[PDB]
Amino acid sequence: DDPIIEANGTLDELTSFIGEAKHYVDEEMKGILEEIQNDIYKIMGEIGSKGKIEGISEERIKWLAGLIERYSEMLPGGTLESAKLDVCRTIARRAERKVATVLREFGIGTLAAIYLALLSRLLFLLARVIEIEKNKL
Amino acid sequence: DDPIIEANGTLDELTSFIGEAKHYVDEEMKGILEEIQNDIYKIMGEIGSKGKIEGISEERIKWLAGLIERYSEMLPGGTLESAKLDVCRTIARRAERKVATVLREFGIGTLAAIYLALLSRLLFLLARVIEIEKNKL
Amino acid sequence: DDPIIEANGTLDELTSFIGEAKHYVDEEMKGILEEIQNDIYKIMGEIGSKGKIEGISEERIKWLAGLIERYSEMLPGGTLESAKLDVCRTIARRAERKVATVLREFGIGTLAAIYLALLSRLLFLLARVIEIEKNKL
Amino acid sequence: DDPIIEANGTLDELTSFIGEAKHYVDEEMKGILEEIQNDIYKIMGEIGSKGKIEGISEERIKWLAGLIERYSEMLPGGTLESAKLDVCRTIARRAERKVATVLREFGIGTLAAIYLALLSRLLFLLARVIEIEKNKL
Amino acid sequence: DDPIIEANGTLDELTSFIGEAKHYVDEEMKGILEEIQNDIYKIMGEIGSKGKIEGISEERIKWLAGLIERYSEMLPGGTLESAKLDVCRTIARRAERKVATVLREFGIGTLAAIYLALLSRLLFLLARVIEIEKNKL
Amino acid sequence: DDPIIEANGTLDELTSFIGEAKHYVDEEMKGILEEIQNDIYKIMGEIGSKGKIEGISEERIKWLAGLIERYSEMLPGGTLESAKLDVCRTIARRAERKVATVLREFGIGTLAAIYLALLSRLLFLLARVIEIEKNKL
Amino acid sequence: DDPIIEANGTLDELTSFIGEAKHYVDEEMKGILEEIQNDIYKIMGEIGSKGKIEGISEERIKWLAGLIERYSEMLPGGTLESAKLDVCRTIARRAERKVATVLREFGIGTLAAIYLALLSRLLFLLARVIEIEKNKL
Amino acid sequence: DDPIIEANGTLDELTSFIGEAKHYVDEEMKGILEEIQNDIYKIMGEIGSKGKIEGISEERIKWLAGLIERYSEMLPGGTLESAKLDVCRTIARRAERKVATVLREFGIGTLAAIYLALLSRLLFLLARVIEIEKNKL
Amino acid sequence: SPVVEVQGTIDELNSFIGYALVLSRWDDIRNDLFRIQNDLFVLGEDVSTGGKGRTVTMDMIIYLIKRSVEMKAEIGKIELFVVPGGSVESASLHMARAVSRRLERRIKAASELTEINANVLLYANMLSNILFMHALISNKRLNIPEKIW
Amino acid sequence: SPVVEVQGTIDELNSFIGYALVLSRWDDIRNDLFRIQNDLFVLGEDVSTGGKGRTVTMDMIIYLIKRSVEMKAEIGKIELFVVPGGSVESASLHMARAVSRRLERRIKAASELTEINANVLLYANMLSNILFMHALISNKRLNIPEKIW
Amino acid sequence: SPVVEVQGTIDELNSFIGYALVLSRWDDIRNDLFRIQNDLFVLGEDVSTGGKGRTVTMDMIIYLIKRSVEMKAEIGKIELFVVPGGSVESASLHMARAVSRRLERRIKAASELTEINANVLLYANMLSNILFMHALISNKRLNIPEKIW
Amino acid sequence: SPVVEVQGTIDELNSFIGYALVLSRWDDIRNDLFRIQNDLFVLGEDVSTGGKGRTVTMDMIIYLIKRSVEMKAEIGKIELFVVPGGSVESASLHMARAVSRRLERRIKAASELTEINANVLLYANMLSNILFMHALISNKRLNIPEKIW
Amino acid sequence: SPVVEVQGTIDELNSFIGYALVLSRWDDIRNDLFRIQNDLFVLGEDVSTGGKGRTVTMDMIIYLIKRSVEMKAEIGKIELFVVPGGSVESASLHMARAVSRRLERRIKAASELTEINANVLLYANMLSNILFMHALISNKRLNIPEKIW
Amino acid sequence: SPVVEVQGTIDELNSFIGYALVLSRWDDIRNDLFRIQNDLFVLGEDVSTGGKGRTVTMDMIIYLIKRSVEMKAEIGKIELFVVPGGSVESASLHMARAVSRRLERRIKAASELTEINANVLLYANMLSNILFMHALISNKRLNIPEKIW
Repeated sequence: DDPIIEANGTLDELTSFIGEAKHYVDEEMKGILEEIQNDIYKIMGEIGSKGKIEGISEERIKWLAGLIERYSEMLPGGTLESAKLDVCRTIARRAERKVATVLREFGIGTLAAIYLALLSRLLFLLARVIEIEKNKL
Repeated sequence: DDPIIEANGTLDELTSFIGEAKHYVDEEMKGILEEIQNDIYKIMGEIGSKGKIEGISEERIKWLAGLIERYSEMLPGGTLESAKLDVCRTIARRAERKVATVLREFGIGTLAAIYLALLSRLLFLLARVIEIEKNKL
Repeated sequence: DDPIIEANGTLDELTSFIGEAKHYVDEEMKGILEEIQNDIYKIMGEIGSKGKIEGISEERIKWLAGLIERYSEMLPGGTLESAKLDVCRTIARRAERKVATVLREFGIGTLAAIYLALLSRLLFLLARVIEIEKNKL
Repeated sequence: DDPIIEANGTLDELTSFIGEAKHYVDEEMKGILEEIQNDIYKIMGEIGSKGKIEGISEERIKWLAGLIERYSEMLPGGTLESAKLDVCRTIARRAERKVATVLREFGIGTLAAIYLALLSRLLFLLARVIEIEKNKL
Repeated sequence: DDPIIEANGTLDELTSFIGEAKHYVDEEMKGILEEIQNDIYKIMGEIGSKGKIEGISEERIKWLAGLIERYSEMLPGGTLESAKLDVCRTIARRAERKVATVLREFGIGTLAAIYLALLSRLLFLLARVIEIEKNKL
Repeated sequence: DDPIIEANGTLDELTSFIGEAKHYVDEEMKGILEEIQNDIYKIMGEIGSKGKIEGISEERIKWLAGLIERYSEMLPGGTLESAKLDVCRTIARRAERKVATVLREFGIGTLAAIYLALLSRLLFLLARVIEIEKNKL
Repeated sequence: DDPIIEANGTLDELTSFIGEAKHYVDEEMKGILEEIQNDIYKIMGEIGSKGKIEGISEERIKWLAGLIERYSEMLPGGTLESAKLDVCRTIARRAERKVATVLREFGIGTLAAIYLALLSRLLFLLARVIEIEKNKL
Repeated sequence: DDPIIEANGTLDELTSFIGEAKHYVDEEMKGILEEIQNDIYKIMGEIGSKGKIEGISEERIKWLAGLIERYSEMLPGGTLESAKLDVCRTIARRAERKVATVLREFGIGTLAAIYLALLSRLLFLLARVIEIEKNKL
Repeated sequence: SPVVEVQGTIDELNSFIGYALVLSRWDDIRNDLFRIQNDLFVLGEDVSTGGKGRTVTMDMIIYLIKRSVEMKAEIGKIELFVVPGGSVESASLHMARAVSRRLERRIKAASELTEINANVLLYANMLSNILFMHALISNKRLNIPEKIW
Repeated sequence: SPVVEVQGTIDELNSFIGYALVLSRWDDIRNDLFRIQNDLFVLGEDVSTGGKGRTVTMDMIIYLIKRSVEMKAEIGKIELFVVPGGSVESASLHMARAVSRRLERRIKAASELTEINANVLLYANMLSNILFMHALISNKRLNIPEKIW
Repeated sequence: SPVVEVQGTIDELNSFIGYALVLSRWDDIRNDLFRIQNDLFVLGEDVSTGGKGRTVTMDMIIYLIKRSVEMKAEIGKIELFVVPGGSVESASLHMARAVSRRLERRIKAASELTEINANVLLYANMLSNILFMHALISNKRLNIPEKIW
Repeated sequence: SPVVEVQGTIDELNSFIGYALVLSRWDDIRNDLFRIQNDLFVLGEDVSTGGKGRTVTMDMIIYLIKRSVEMKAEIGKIELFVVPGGSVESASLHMARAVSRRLERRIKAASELTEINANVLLYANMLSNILFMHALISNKRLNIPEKIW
Repeated sequence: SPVVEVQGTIDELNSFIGYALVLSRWDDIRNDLFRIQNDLFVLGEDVSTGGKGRTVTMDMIIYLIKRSVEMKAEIGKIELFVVPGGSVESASLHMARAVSRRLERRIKAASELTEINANVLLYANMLSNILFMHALISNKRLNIPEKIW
Repeated sequence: SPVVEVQGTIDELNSFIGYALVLSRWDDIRNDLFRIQNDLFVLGEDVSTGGKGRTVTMDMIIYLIKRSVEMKAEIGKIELFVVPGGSVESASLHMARAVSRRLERRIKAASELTEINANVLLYANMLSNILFMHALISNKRLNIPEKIW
């Protein structure tokens, strides 16, 4: 049960840090961050439930990819805002591993894993985008 | 010795995050948070000492319960302040487990465990209370 | 599960042989034999159920003792009737062991065991009683 | 070799008890019972032979099902005759298990198993049918 | 102790079934069957006693052979009487094995084994003899 | 690595003995023997290389079969020449085994094995052919 | 089966080398060498057959001893002829061991072993005899 | 003791084949080959003796190197003579390994190993030299 | 992954049945294949649930026996060692028969490591037997003779 | 033979894909099956080489997800427990889907004995899922209703 | 169940061969597939009997080699990494090739636990190789180019 | 060397029987010893062949019992603990009796390691018993009293 | 069968003693052999009963020593390595001596697995020694010289 | 007690040889038995000393073979399965033959636990063979026919 506990608890950490981070971004990035706090919920719901509860959709992950595609066109923490999301990126990375450790151990959480890995690459993009936006000013 | 190290180190993390969080709350909540930084000290003192050093009192835990009772009457992070304490709540939860892992392993830290579990439920309450207080405005 | 299966199956054998034997005795002994086919049912009900289902009563076993006491006052098979009940006695003895093998293995079926052991001593008595009754003639 | 020995020996018991039982039934039920003593022979022939010798046919088992279907339309031992076949039913049940114990152990005797299980349900039917036939009188 | 218990208990079964069977034969076969119930007693006496108690004689087994020789000159159960002794034959066969299982395990019961094996071949003969005697009529 | 070393080393022996033997045969048999020294090279090249290096062709083995077919139409050592090739045959046989020991151990050298087995049957043929050719004279 | 394979295969080698060697000796030594190729055949026949097939005679080994006695009266390879038989002697020695390895492993091939050991001492004698015969010239 | 036996026996093979080969070379190469048959003797003397007996000298190995140096200036078996020495080279190679297998196993035979490895490279040279000498003609 | 491999062969076999079905030109065969496809889902619950859930019955198995006999009657004597093939119809079933005997093997393996109902294996064997009947009849109605080894 | 069994199922699955391809009557399906056949060769190097060589990527896996979603949209609601079959097109894919879930199983087994990249199993699962989409759509465009258990 | 799994793959492979046979449009191919189907029965006795019975021979294996060469000649250069497929004819054989390499694997496994003749595995490998020739030629005579990875 | 030691005691015991035979002055004894010598060869095949070959029967054993009884009748009461000896005739048999009980021991040992027929041990025990009768009678007919311990 | 093998050698040795007895022509020897035969029965109870019953004493053993000395005196110097034999009298005892040293061996073996009194082995060794005296004297009184190796 | 049991059978066998010797009426036999008795002492040192001491030679063994042949010649055809016995002379040797094959067994056992020279077992087997010749000839010169089983 340990890998489950780690997984979710570590997921709790991640979504909490986003909830702090969402206070330093524009309405647009807030509305994204608040969307992810949701999918992480569905993620922890699947996981706590060891698979009985349905998790996130495939449509959720296409959504991410869409975002990744959207931002790629335009030292952590060039800004405090930048630092926030970069901090969130490192958490994401560890959640991504602690969830990977869940899968190899049982065989639960495939989409989740994928969802989380795209997500840390997105967090990266966001941090670097505000870096750009404030440096463009 | 590992479970001890984790325990305390993870406790060090918790009390540090409170020390940051106490800067965003009223004098009243600050004075509480500063009280807990103390009991966590006595907690780590007991634990580092593997039991030789006396830890926290039973009176300390009644105090908590009193607070829980006091606030229950009235997505993480509706505010940045809210997010802070909610972040502290997730840390609490992990300290609570890492201290539980100490007890089953040796048979030290019973009050501590209890103290910490009430505490995360309190952290929860506080975060939600400022959420209320700013939303009431 | 094997000791359970043996137990009950072997019990099925016993109650079947009684059902044949009850055809060679007076109404009185028939009405006893038919009573025992019942308690054996409650016995197999307890046992198949591994203990969840209530088995036989203590009052059932006092009843037996009463009978034992009642008949003791007055080579297998002096008669065919005698042989029948003596055959039933050997079955009883093996059921008594196969149920004993259930108890030591789990810790189910204490009254049953007792019920069965008194019963084989009763079967013995009955066989010898008709032996007496026909030899008294 | 033990499970084989049990199997056949226990089968020897079964067919012997039928041979006694067939003396208490009408010509029709006798002619059935004598048919089964045959298929049990082919059963023991397959089994003693560990599979080299061909056993019973699939056509044999359809035959049984036909009988089951035929009789289902119209406490052990309402009669001595009834008791006989019911006694045979308990033997059948144990042969059915001792042959099952042969299969899981080697991978021989699939039709046999099936043949025997239908058979005990038939024995049941027969016993209850004479019960009906004499009670209808 | 198990193989002993089986042995004797299974022997108890055998001698009981004879005691029933002896009711369906002529005085001559009865007087034989009653003789065997005795030697089986001496058999169980040796066995229960694990060898301390003297069992059956060699003279007992010559006696059997004499009988085998005597009857060989002139589907189970051509008659109910026939079925009885054939039923006894299958029991004999299993007692014969359960006693064999005693010997290989300890090194007790050599004559017994021999006595029992000749005996089942005799039971066979008897059953077939009444079959002959009633069919000769 | 041992089975490889044996294999090749033992192959080195074989091709050396051919190289001696090829001095006692006609130009035709020499030109064959020199062809085989080649395929044995490709054989040892594959084997030393544990499979990385390509070995002999399938076309090589058809060639052998063709030869076998060709000579079959027309005590070791009727001649010294005969003895030579027969000596080569025994070496072939051992190379054939030492290469077989390579395959079962890894799963390398299937054609080789085949090539070598046909080859020893060919060596046999050749020895017996010169035996014939000199005896025909 | 390995020690058998080695044994015979190694024996195949030995008799092949004799077959080459027999071409360099007088008619007398040839007729001996051809006799031994035979007894080696009977040797491999026994051995391949793991003992079922009869091997060599005791009379065969007396024959050897006779020869040893016969020649003892009158650096390998003083001549090429000498070298041949000395080469055969080393093979003999290894066959002698590989057959010894067969015996200790199973308990087959006692005369063979003996036959082979006398034989290598004979091979030695022969080589040294032609050495003498050509040096006497 | 096995690796010793192999070693020496395999060494016996080698020196025997030289003794045959020395018959096909000039006086000069004969006188070398006869020198090596000696050092191989001292080699087997050391080895059979498991180290107690002194083996070959360091001066012996310089001698080899001198020869290697001497000949390097100017498919197995361009000649039968060539084939001989090349055959000896493959034997050398296996003796070289079987002696290596002695050393790693005990810690005996260091110079020997070295002596043998230089020797197979020399055998190679010699074979190729007569190839040259006859082809130069 | 005890019963896991078992389930995955059920799903595997099941797909094969529905291929041979869509090829068959006869209604009794297609019906049969379909009853089976369904009973495979049952069989697959019996194993996934340890029997707690829906269970393979005797009638399920009885039904299969009823059909084999009815077809043995149409065929007649079955010489042994039939080289699989003949038609696409008959061939496709020999494929499915094979995966069925594989399934058996996979059930054998699981029982010795986790509790399985007998009816599971009993049904599993009768299914292989009956798929053999199918291939046969198929060639028969197509007037295609089997080759015997 | 750790990864050996794995490779041999890749080669096995791969052949099945190219059978279902040659049966499909639709271009987006055939394209898909072909991209996969290729990615199976990659997947097969990732495992044979321990990752040292060519490797399964995220975009490889992302691509598969992009397509499933696009097809889930055409289908709509997927009631659970689909009896495999319907058409030869749809049937052939259910066969390939099956071997794909077998493949998954075989990758599971290898990881616990030799190092494997996650993307290998992640791709492997998405492939089974997507082969299910294929079968479905096939019957849809053929106007063939799935039977549900 | 040592050789048991082996037998069951023989029966499995055998059914596949007779499917690809019934699809092939060429006589030398169909003949070949049939000789094999037969030799599989032999191969299956060699293993079931421990060799005591009928045995795989060299000529059996020689025959297979004779045919591969004759076909390598018609094809020519075989570029490596052929994406399986092309036609139904060629596809069906790639399926059978696959089960053949599976068979090999299953023989490998058995040998290390029970005695098996080498010829069994030697035949088994040549069979996989030759099924590859078949697929190829099939596309060739159909004028269908293989895709290479 | 499981049954090996067993065989070697049979050959051992057998030689002893034929020594006591050549010493006995009575025909029923010598006959007996000879029947046994023969039955030892049977007994020795039963064990060497695992029973596949000639087998020890009941009549073989029955015969031995028939004779013991007939001699128990001539002797009468056998007080227990007979110091072996008395005459050369009686002594030689006590030697053979001993090797017979050794044989028993050696059969006991083998059974627990390789399959043996019961009749083998049953015959083996009756033989020891009967050799005791022989020694006794021998002294009896010689009018030689046994010493009792 | 710990002590079982031990008992069976006692019975074995015992029979041999009573053979050599019946051959001896001297009264002190025959007496001796008989005391022993008896003491073997004691020895055999000591072991069968774990000592609970009758037990081997010191005087039993002392007696044996008393006799050896008395005979060493008659013989004189015993050169070592006596080839056993000389007369039937002396030969028969060398046989019994041998089984006695075998007995010793069998007691050695038992002690290391079940408790045995020392006196058992002490008596057992003195008995072998004394049987050697017997053979010797026998040839002496027969004026038969031993051969020495 | 590795070689200990071995030595004790040598001493055992040795005593038996010297009994059969003292019974034989022929000089070549008695001579033989005596050479052996001696060679047994050698054999017994070879084993006790690990070979360091006196050793069994080839001529020792050669001698035995020389004699068997010379006697096989006098006898002629030896039908197999000779019931041991015939005369006291022949019987006594069958006893000694037996202990010789026992000895073999005991040497077999030791080798697998401690180093033994082969010549030890080679001599040991030839000795059993030759004791068989002796028994035979004995009955021959006594004009006593062997019984065959």
